[PDB]
Amino acid sequence: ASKRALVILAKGAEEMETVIPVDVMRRAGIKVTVAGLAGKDPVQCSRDVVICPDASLEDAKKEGPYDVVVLPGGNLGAQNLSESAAVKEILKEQENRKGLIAAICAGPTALLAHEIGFGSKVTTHPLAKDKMMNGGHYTYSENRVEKDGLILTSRGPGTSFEFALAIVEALNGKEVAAQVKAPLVLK
Amino acid sequence: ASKRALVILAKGAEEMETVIPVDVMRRAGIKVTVAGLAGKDPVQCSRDVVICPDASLEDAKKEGPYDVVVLPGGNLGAQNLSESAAVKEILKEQENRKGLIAAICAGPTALLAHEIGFGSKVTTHPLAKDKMMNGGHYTYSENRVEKDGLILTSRGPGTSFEFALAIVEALNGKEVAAQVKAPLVLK
Repeated sequence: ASKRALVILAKGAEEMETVIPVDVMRRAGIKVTVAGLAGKDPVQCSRDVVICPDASLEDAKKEGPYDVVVLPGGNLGAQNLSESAAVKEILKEQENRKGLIAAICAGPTALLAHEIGFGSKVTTHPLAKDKMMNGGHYTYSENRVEKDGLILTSRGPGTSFEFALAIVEALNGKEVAAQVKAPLVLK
Repeated sequence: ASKRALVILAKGAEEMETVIPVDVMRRAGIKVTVAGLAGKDPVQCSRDVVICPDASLEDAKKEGPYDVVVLPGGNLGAQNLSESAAVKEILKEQENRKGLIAAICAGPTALLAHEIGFGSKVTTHPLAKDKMMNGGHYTYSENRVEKDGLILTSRGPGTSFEFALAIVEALNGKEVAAQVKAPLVLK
């Protein structure tokens, strides 16, 4: 059976960091579920791009464990993610059952909020280092993509492809990653 | 003053090639109008991402002149763009009034279908080279981004950022582009 991914779409999420991973993972054969933090209602992202979720986070949660939970960036989205109890549940479960967690840009701040992965060496969008380090609950990295255990973090929109390909590699392997990266015409 | 952009979103369009340009241009202060080809209804992109257009193409055609018309890629999306008599008119007139036209990946083939910018130097996804060069109506280019006057083309998803920033530069000068590229954490 195909690998499964859960992308939590919160109003104000950076649409590039949302779409790039969804697209790339789906190219990898991963079955992605774009869940709206507030029902299946269309979601307005950081730059007013409107995306319709496949389902609601409520109905999505009911779909057992996923091989990866993806947290998009975007300040407003990162706040909404950080203030959701339903999101803490998902992250607690994913962490306890040893499932991968991926967050990019401002997304990792949603981890500090729900106290997910303390001690983990992570990275974020440069303009969120101090906040992510607010408490000394992590070790900071400057790497475009950072994978420490089941905590995968990235820097921003311009690292979304690397971020997404890092996820594909972790779930489906390096062969599947290279194949998905072929037609993309990257660096 | 504030430049305006027309992004024609059609069923099957590559969502990364659609979102990256829209997001980047807006970050650059450009007024972007994502207009749906078939209408005002949400459109299913190549990898099943669902995007809600800002308006139908019909209504957008009324919204004043656009400094740049952007054609996202994606097989089906491009195909739908190429078979659209409405898209033809829009392109012909943008060209005539010396307005910038931008197409990426398979998007360039729409220019061919509508005989737009014949004789120009262009690039496309490697897999659409022969198709684009059938009839020798253009000079092909290997560059990740090719700007031949008012005709700007690009290769694929992985060149979406350069493609977008090139548009921003073409409309707001290399100054604004520099400011927009800065927070993206690109290569």
